[PDB]
Amino acid sequence: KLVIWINGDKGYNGLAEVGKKFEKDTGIKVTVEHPDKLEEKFPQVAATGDGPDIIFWAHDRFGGYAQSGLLAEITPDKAFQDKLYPFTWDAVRYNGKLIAYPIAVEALSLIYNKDLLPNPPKTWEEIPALDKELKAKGKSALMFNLQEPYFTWPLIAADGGYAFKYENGKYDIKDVGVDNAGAKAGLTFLVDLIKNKHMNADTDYSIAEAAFNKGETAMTINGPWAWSNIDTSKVNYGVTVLPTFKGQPSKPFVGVLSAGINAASPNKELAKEFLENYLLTDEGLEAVNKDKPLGAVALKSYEEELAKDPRIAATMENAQKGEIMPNIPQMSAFWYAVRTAVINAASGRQTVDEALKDAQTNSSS
Ligand SMILES: OC[C@H]1O[C@H](O[C@H]2[C@H](O)[C@@H](O)[C@@H](O[C@H]3[C@H](O)[C@@H](O)[C@@H](O)O[C@@H]3CO)O[C@@H]2CO)[C@H](O)[C@@H](O)[C@@H]1O
Repeated sequence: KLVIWINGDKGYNGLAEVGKKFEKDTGIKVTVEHPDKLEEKFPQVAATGDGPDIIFWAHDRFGGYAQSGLLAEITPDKAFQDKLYPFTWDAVRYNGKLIAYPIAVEALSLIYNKDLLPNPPKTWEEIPALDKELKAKGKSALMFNLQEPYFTWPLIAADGGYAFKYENGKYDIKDVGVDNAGAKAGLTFLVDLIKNKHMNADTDYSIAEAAFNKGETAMTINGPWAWSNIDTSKVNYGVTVLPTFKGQPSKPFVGVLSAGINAASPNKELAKEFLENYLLTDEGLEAVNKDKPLGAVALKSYEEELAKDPRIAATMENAQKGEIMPNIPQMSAFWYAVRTAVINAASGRQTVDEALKDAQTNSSS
């Protein structure tokens, strides 16, 4: 009776273990699913009053579901809210109402093979040279998901790109920073790495992951969820600050994996009890984190154990160098516009200037 959607890159088996712990106490079975594009499927099935009871995604998507009336306002009392970091409640704050439970805070870091690269580059600019050392050996410096703007954004933003100008605890949807000087420098650098054969326009999550995990590439760009598979692989890896660009620190967009309750769910009390009293506990999170690391968890008591982990220290350091995603409805437009921008600039279909121009138009209008 309890159906959960969570993306395929997350700890869905650990989450089902927490769902067994629930069935044990309530008699209610939990069905964890990981459909493709589920963030895209949700507004379509919830808009007809359909979908899962609970949906897990980064908080960025949630402003849009909320103002469309697809998410239940959640009702944690103040004692429960005191359990979690204040900024993680900020992330799910839409129009002044809490619209999801925050689970974990995610930032991309640089992941490097210590065997091939004992001292990883401090800069983007030294990557070309390193690539030339590695190639001679049949290996490459760096492979990461080029298809999703999330992975390329840290670089576009370094020298001054931004999504929506942040004013007073607010956001201006007419002021988009996707087509400024810093955005152009950033995307030009990425396009120049592809042009000079240091990376390939067609590299995706799976391709990049298999290459790093097999030891074919010295580095990758990835988040906490990815470290379990690296642990299984026998690559000896470090988790560090992203390269700087033009002497500036890469600025990843920071996501707070969050759990929304479908407004059409006839099981809202069950969903509440599951999220508060099973998932968001030291035991629940550890069942999930054990499956695929979550990053810096929202739950203070569990985060203090995780915080000592140097991979977590470097995750939080990249997070502090980047920006919390907006949750406003306009984010999916912003993301679709930067997706096409980067794809088209990588492939040659548009120059950097004309790609970022059209993204600016599509992000803001
Ligand atoms: O590019 C098209 C794509 O854009 C939007 O997706 C963005 C996500 O909503 C945003 O959270 C972020 O997603 C990353 C996850 O948060 C992270 O946990 C991990 O799973 O990697 C994701 C990157 O794949 O970034 C993407 C931007 O790439 C929009 O919501 C999507 O529906 C749309 O298909």
